[PDB]
Amino acid sequence: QIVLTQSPGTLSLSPGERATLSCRASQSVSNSYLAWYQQKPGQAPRLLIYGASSRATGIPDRFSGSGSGTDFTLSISRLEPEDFAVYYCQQYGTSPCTFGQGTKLEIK
Amino acid sequence: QIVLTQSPGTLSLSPGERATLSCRASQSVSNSYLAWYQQKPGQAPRLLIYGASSRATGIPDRFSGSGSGTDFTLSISRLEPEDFAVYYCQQYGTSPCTFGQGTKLEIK
Amino acid sequence: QIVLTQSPGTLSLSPGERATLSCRASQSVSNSYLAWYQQKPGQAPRLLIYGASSRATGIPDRFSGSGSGTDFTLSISRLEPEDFAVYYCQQYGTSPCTFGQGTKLEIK
Amino acid sequence: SIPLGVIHNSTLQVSDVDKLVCRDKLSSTNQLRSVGLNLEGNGVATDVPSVTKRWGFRSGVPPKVVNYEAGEWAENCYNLEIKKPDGSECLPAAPDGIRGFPRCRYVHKVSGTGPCAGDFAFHKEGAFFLYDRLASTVIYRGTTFAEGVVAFLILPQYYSTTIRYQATGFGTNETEYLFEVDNLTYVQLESRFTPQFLLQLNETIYASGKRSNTTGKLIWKVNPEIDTT
Amino acid sequence: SIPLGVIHNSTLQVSDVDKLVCRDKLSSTNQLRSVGLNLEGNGVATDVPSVTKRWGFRSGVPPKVVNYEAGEWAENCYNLEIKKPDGSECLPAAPDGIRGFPRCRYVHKVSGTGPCAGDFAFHKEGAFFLYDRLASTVIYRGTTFAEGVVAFLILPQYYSTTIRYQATGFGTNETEYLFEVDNLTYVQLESRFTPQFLLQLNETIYASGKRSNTTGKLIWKVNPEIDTT
Amino acid sequence: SIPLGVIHNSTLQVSDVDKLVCRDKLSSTNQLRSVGLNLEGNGVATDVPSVTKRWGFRSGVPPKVVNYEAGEWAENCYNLEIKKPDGSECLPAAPDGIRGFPRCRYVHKVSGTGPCAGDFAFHKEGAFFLYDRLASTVIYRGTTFAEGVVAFLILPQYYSTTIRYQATGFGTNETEYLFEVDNLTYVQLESRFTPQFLLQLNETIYASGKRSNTTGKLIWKVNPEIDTT
Amino acid sequence: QVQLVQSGAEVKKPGSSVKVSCKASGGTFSRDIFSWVRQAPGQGLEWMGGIIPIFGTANYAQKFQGRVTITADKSTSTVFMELSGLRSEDTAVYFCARGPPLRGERSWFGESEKYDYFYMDVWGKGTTVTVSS
Amino acid sequence: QVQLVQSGAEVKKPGSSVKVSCKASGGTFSRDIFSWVRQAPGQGLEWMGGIIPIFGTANYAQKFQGRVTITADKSTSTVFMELSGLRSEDTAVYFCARGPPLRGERSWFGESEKYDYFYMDVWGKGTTVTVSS
Amino acid sequence: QVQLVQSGAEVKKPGSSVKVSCKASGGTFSRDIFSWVRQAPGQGLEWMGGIIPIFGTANYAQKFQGRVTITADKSTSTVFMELSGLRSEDTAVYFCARGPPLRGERSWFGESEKYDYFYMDVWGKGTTVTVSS
Amino acid sequence: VIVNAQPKCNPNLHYWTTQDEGAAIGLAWIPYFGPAAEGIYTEGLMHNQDGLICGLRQLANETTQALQLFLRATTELRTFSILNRKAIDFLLQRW
Amino acid sequence: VIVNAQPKCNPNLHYWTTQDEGAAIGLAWIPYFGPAAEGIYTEGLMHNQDGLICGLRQLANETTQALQLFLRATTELRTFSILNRKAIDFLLQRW
Amino acid sequence: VIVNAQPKCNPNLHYWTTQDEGAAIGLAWIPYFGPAAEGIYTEGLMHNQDGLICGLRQLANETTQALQLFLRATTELRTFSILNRKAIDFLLQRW
Ligand SMILES: *[C@@H]1O[C@H](CO)[C@@H](O[C@@H]2O[C@H](CO)[C@@H](O[C@@H]3O[C@H](CO[C@H]4O[C@H](CO)[C@@H](O)[C@H](O)[C@@H]4O)[C@@H](O)[C@H](O[C@H]4O[C@H](CO)[C@@H](O)[C@H](O)[C@@H]4O)[C@@H]3O)[C@H](O)[C@H]2NC(C)=O)[C@H](O)[C@H]1NC(C)=O
Ligand SMILES: *[C@@H]1O[C@H](CO)[C@@H](O[C@@H]2O[C@H](CO)[C@@H](O[C@@H]3O[C@H](CO[C@H]4O[C@H](CO)[C@@H](O)[C@H](O)[C@@H]4O)[C@@H](O)[C@H](O[C@H]4O[C@H](CO)[C@@H](O)[C@H](O)[C@@H]4O)[C@@H]3O)[C@H](O)[C@H]2NC(C)=O)[C@H](O)[C@H]1NC(C)=O
Ligand SMILES: *[C@@H]1O[C@H](CO)[C@@H](O[C@@H]2O[C@H](CO)[C@@H](O[C@@H]3O[C@H](CO[C@H]4O[C@H](CO)[C@@H](O)[C@H](O)[C@@H]4O)[C@@H](O)[C@H](O[C@H]4O[C@H](CO)[C@@H](O)[C@H](O)[C@@H]4O)[C@@H]3O)[C@H](O)[C@H]2NC(C)=O)[C@H](O)[C@H]1NC(C)=O
Ligand SMILES: *[C@@H]1O[C@H](CO)[C@@H](O[C@@H]2O[C@H](CO)[C@@H](O)[C@H](O)[C@H]2NC(C)=O)[C@H](O)[C@H]1NC(C)=O
Ligand SMILES: *[C@@H]1O[C@H](CO)[C@@H](O[C@@H]2O[C@H](CO)[C@@H](O)[C@H](O)[C@H]2NC(C)=O)[C@H](O)[C@H]1NC(C)=O
Ligand SMILES: *[C@@H]1O[C@H](CO)[C@@H](O[C@@H]2O[C@H](CO)[C@@H](O)[C@H](O)[C@H]2NC(C)=O)[C@H](O)[C@H]1NC(C)=O
Ligand SMILES: *[C@@H]1O[C@H](CO)[C@@H](O)[C@H](O)[C@H]1NC(C)=O
Ligand SMILES: *[C@@H]1O[C@H](CO)[C@@H](O)[C@H](O)[C@H]1NC(C)=O
Ligand SMILES: *[C@@H]1O[C@H](CO)[C@@H](O)[C@H](O)[C@H]1NC(C)=O
Ligand SMILES: *[C@@H]1O[C@H](CO)[C@@H](O)[C@H](O)[C@H]1NC(C)=O
Ligand SMILES: *[C@@H]1O[C@H](CO)[C@@H](O)[C@H](O)[C@H]1NC(C)=O
Ligand SMILES: *[C@@H]1O[C@H](CO)[C@@H](O)[C@H](O)[C@H]1NC(C)=O
Repeated sequence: QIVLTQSPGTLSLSPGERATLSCRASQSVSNSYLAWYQQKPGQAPRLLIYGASSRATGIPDRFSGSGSGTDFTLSISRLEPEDFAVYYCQQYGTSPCTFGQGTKLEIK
Repeated sequence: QIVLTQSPGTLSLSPGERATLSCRASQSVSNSYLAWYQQKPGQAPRLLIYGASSRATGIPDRFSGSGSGTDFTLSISRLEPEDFAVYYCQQYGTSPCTFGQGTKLEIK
Repeated sequence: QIVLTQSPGTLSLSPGERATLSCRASQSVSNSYLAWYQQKPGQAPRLLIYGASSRATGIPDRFSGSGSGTDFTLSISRLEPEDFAVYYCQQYGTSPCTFGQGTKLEIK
Repeated sequence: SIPLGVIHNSTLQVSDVDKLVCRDKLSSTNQLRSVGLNLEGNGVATDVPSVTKRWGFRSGVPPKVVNYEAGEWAENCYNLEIKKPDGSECLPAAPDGIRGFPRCRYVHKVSGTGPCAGDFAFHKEGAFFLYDRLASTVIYRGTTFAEGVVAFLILPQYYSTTIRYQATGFGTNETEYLFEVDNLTYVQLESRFTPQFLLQLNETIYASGKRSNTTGKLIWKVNPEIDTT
Repeated sequence: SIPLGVIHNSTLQVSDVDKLVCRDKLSSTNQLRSVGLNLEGNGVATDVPSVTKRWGFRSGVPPKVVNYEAGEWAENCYNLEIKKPDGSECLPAAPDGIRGFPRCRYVHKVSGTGPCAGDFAFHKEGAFFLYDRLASTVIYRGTTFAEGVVAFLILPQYYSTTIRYQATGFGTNETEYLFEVDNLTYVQLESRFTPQFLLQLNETIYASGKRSNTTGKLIWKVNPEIDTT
Repeated sequence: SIPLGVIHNSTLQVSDVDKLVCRDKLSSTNQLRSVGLNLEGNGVATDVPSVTKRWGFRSGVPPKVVNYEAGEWAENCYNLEIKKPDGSECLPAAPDGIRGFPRCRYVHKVSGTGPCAGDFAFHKEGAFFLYDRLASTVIYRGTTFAEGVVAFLILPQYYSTTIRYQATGFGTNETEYLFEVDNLTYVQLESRFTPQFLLQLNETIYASGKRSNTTGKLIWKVNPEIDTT
Repeated sequence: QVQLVQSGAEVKKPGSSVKVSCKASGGTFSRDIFSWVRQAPGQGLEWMGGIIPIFGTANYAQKFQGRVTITADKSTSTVFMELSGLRSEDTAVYFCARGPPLRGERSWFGESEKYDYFYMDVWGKGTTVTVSS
Repeated sequence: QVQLVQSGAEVKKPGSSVKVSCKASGGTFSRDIFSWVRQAPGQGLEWMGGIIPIFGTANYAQKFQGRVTITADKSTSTVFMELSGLRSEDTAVYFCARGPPLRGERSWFGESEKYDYFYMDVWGKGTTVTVSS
Repeated sequence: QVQLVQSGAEVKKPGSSVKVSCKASGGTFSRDIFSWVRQAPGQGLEWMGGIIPIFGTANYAQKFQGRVTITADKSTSTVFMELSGLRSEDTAVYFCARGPPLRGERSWFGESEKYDYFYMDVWGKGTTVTVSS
Repeated sequence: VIVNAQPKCNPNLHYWTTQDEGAAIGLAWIPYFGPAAEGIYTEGLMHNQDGLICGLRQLANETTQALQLFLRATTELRTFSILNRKAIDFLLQRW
Repeated sequence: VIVNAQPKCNPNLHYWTTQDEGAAIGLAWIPYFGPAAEGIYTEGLMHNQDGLICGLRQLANETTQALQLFLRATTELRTFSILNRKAIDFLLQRW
Repeated sequence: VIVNAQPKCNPNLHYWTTQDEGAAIGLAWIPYFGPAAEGIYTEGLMHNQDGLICGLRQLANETTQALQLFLRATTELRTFSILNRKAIDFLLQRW
């Protein structure tokens, strides 16, 4: 079992400020098969990134990220008001799919 | 559900004194289909009156009663020592058959 | 049910001293069908005597006993270090087979 | 010992078993037929209160079945579902291969309870119960049948309705039957009633609306003076 | 390939299959009969310890059945109820239509356990087990049968008792049998015993009262010097 | 109405039913044989994606069975285990007496699910499903069969393998099939594949080791340009 | 005059069921309506359920649905009740009772009679049932 | 663009089971991989189990083995999930989701495609299920 | 000299059952009487039940009726016992034992031998069974 | 020959059978496309020409006794052999 | 013709059959009033007239091999057809 | 007589049957010692001598329609009677 932990619990940043989101695994994720999702209250999470670095369909270029091994990062170059969501990391490199607790971006 | 309530809890009267027994329904009893029974300790209740006013078979003329709607009364013109029983009202006008808690006639 | 009680709880005797073991029944044992067994820690009890007085196969002549009715006794003429075991009486004269709580011989 | 009929033309004779009769001809087995006939064609009473008096239960005798290739249409067919007072079934489930009689004007379906002393219900006059293409010595549960006989002859060179009944004491002499109009509505069944009469009563009752429209049941009794059909 | 016997009168010959034999007559099918005979009529030993050595289990071979119309009376019939050590049944339930052999002087009912390697028990000499009017290649559970053969011939122009046994090792060569007198009372079964002997012992034991009258069981062994019957 | 073939020698004619034909001879019933033939002998396509298009479901029609004494060897036999989406069985268990067809070079075993509207699966061209010595109008669950016909003629005076498939949409027109190599390893099944091709692919995959060695499943798709056999 | 005869007192263990019989005598089943009631000491008398043998059907008070079964057998003139899920709270005198159908509507066909559980004219003596261990 | 359509909110009593449907539309079942997840308020989103309709098989997270059944029927383009042993702790929004197979190894035969539960591109709206009495 | 050989130690979870085998060797089943006993640490040795293979029947001490099953199979010379409803209170050393029939009455027919559970001459080594989770 | 002594006789025989032509369409005979079992019967009426129907009813009435004893004496649950046995006795008596 | 070589032969044939008259009462043939199955058998003794019984036992002993192979080769669970097949071969050989 | 109009015909008949000799050993015929059912078949090849096999395939193809209607019209679940019925019609037409 690969256990994922995300940080910071909440990132307090002004709108327009860069967001950096960390996910760290207890074990390496095979093939760097980690995905990130954006969740709003009342909605299913939307896939943003998969395979550590592949941007998901319909996702704006302001969204990026990379990683390998146990260390994965998601970033937003400018966080728009619309992007102050709860973000989750998930790994699918090793069965079962496992996931982090999620972190929040909040307005400063 | 037609709920029947009887009163007084106990009527304290001398032998030979008239007994008046009340039964009041929460809802009207269709066709005035209410019956009264006389119960002794150790015995099944005996039907005295049915259909509000019809005297049951083998019942002495000292037993009477009447009623309609929600208001029914049983009476005994002279209560004999043999009649100091627990009396119950039952309604059968609307299914299920329902019944009162019963009242007692006691010797004064 | 024939209930057997043995005594003393523990017999404290020096090696080489005679051992006397009592078993008393609440009810007579048919045909004097009572048996005695010698048990060591970690081992199944070995039959010593059956039928009150019949010595079991391979048992040394230092072992004896007798009885009838409700009163049965086992004895060892000289108790060797090897014989400081827990002894039990069992009755088979009346079904179910029943047994005593057992007694211990200990070194003084 | 089974006789055969021989049809010369319109003329029918019972075959003489011992005589050679060079006159008789058989060209193929397609001229040999098993035909089932109903007992109603001999005028036997068919109302429910009378038909059940011809049936009864016996133990220790196994069932037997024969086939037939053709048969007639029945005006009156029966279908039974009888239970013991404790809920046990009285009649055995039909084995596969048994299907109900194919053409009935009316089916008298009788459900109910009664004593059932035997293993199987048998016909008392020795008639057979007719199922799809099979004649049986016993009644099978839930399957429509007609009462009848089988002939064995050598040849010359659909809309239907259901009338339901409910009964008690099915297997005895003193029994009672009710005609079912609705789940809560019944009519006392008399021996003088015909299928047509009961159907007219069913139309009368639904049309007038005089049905049970409460929690209890109503039983209508017929006025003895009104005739039937 | 099945031969037929022909009875001319009292004289019986095996029919010559290839020859025309205009001499032979058949007037109806009522002259053709299937008759079952028992193996006891050929002097085969019938005591329980010997009869079971002719039976055994095989897997991968289905059962077959033929009918017969007549047969003889058996002095010795058998009825088996054998279980595997874990309680599984060894023998299949008989299908409907199978009933026990109709006439037996004695029935040797053997209950017990043993290894049962196959699917069915088959006769080792190729004999058939005879049931009511059916000869079967296999033994069915709980149903009385006789051992025998079927002849196929062209014709010329009840009180019984039960002897119970209990056994272990039913399906093997080294087995043991006890004769049951009462629920707690048994007699060692010897191969020299006849049905008559065992019945005399059953009368002797109840009459003398030497039965188990406790919670355990008693087994009597026969004194080898007392003969049988 | 069933025609018979007559073999005079090597010459075969359909018998004239109405003519006497004193020429024809029958000496015993051993000259009358029921022989089953496979449809593959007439060149009908046999691959799984095509064979199932000839089968379908119907309700309200009972099954029928006839026997045959001899038949040919099949190159391609089928064995079905089809369930409804909720786990209910689509096909009935075979009754006793039914055994699979005795000689098949390959058995195409197809398990899976699909809509099953009827009571039984029937052949759409009216062919029979051939079981051990029985031709049936319906398919029985889990039992190997061949498709075919029965002739009825008058006579003149093993190692096999299994190819498994898994499918969805079994009873409809738009269906999908996979060839099973291992529990987690599949190959898309094409209509152009022969049994020989699939077996060569099974050897290729185990030999190269390109199998699923994880928790998920792999499906190989064939390159359209590589031919078959 | 019709009478109802009940079985004598019984004692059951918690978790079991009690079967109480009531024989119809002094008359026959006819078309009469039968019912069962329960009276725990200090309590009034409650309807448990009932049966109408001519239809061969029965029903129950909601509190006893799933616990009470009522059957009858014409050949012995007897009505039976079984109460399952017994607990000490069930100790009571159980009674069988019988009453008439009521007259209903009339038409040209003939007259109607209504069957449901109404008033009871005939009572049994009562069967005392105790549940304990 | 493929979409998943789920049934509306439901309320169940403790001890019962809830069946939630998810219709595949805007595409067909094809060879896609379907799964179900659960998110109780305040919790992250967990995988419950899933199904791959082309094999007609399904599996479950260990905590739901014996409680969750997942089935599908091609003819109605619908995936169903049933969760048994319901308790108030189960109140959550349940979601269906869909994702692609991944490309695998290549050989001379042809190409391989891998089927397991990976990332989800298409999400349903979610079905709220409450367990109470 | 006859000996009894038992299986080794086992650990079971509460609610399950333990099967303990005992092989008869150094002799055959013959007509001997077999039994099982139990001794929890600090306790005396109690009879649980037993079997007499020649009749193929067995019985049990009342406290184990419904919990203990004893069977035997002649072809492997083995007696088996199964104890169900296991709880930690059941931890004990279980033993198999064997003893002779007793001589009974004599008549002109021949001699009687009596079969019941009497004294045990041959003992196995004992199987330790622990129940825990 | 036939006593014809029943209390009543229905002279009209309204009958059904499965002995139809069957073939017509080319698909008619295929179970998959053919009719449900309740629909495979053909029918018609026969009149009591020269007493044929009443004679027929009496024949079946006399036949019943022989048939029941026949069945009692066998073990087959379903006997489909009676007509073939009759064909065999017919030819044996003649040859 | 018949070797008659068994170690022993029981010359007395005590037999049973169902081929009785049946009819007697008028109710005798009705299953409802008739006897239970154990009672529908009739019996008698036959003596070994001119060797008939011992010849018969040997016939059945030789018949067994052909019969078992016959059954092995078929699919019917219960074969009631052997006697009718024999009637057919009898006439075919003669005609 | 036979149109022989199928699109294709396999001229080689590879066949199996149960009609073997059976006997050989003396135990061969006893079910207890004999072969398992998959082993009771005998086989061989037949060539299309003078068109016999292709004529045979066409016969079976024409036979199917009559056979399906025959079965539709009966109640027997398993019909083993067709060959015996044919033997009976053969002799009746001739006698
Ligand atoms: C072939 O055709 C013959 C033609 O007769 C039928 O055989 C007889 O048919 C007559 C009717 O025509 C039957 O006669 C009746 O017998 C009854 C005998 O009672 C039985 O049942 C009671 C129980 O209810 C038993 O206790 C008793 O022992 C008997 O078993 C009488 O009770 C009947 O009387 C009633 O009807 C007659 C008119 O028919 C009235 O005059 C009377 O007042 C009364 O209302 C009646 O007499 C006769 O029993 C039949 N014979 C046999 C042997 O059963 C065949 O049945 C028919 N074959 C087939 C298959 O249908
Ligand atoms: C029709 O009539 C014939 C007449 O002979 C019967 O056929 C034979 O009958 C004889 C008996 O008369 C059988 O002979 C016996 O064969 C045994 C062979 O052993 C089998 O079983 C063991 C397992 O126990 C296997 O290992 C072995 O391979 C065999 O399968 C012998 O053991 C017997 O010996 C004993 O009896 C003889 C006397 O009969 C004594 O002299 C011996 O000392 C010993 O006590 C015996 O020799 C013979 O086997 C039968 N033939 C066949 C093929 O089985 C037919 O059976 C009968 N038909 C019917 C249906 O009953
Ligand atoms: C005895 O021998 C005869 C010899 O002809 C066989 O009878 C016919 O055989 C031909 C094939 O040679 C069958 O022809 C085919 O009919 C199909 C009709 O469609 C059915 O199924 C669809 C559903 O899929 C239904 O909607 C429709 O209503 C029908 O029920 C056609 O679709 C087929 O076309 C395909 O093949 C032909 C070549 O054969 C190509 O040219 C086409 O382009 C296409 O790919 C085809 O025409 C014919 O149906 C058979 N007759 C009957 C009555 O079924 C007998 O079957 C054979 N007997 C046995 C027992 O096998
Ligand atoms: C008694 O009358 C009712 C009323 O017409 C019949 O019930 C109708 O049956 C038809 C055919 O099945 C249905 O289409 C109608 O909807 C039914 N009507 C009602 C109100 O249920 C009933 O079948 C008749 N009973 C008998 C024995 O003839
Ligand atoms: C052994 O003897 C007993 C004693 O006579 C037989 O049992 C009797 O059987 C008859 C008939 O069934 C009963 O009426 C008696 O009541 C039985 N007596 C007793 C004491 O139970 C027993 O059947 C005989 N056993 C054998 C095999 O013959
Ligand atoms: C596919 O290839 C495998 C590998 O040889 C086959 O499996 C073998 O089957 C034989 C016979 O049953 C066994 O003895 C071997 O042990 C099996 N090998 C393995 C690795 O399991 C398999 O049968 C082939 N499949 C097909 C359809 O031909
Ligand atoms: C039913 O039979 C009994 C005799 O068992 C008799 O007393 C009673 O009167 C009969 N009843 C009817 C309605 O025939
Ligand atoms: C009768 O039963 C049917 C169900 O079979 C039900 O729908 C209908 O409401 C019932 N009618 C009455 C009067 O109870
Ligand atoms: C039983 O067969 C075995 C061989 O499998 C043999 O060793 C043993 O001695 C035989 N026992 C008897 C009683 O024949
Ligand atoms: C034998 O079993 C019967 C029950 O079938 C029982 O009544 C009888 O008391 C038992 N006898 C002994 C000695 O156990
Ligand atoms: C299947 O049949 C339907 C009509 O019911 C049709 O619309 C569809 O295109 C067909 N599919 C295939 C693959 O033939
Ligand atoms: C396939 O199933 C068998 C059991 O039938 C099992 O032993 C084997 O390990 C399984 N293989 C895979 C890849 O799951």
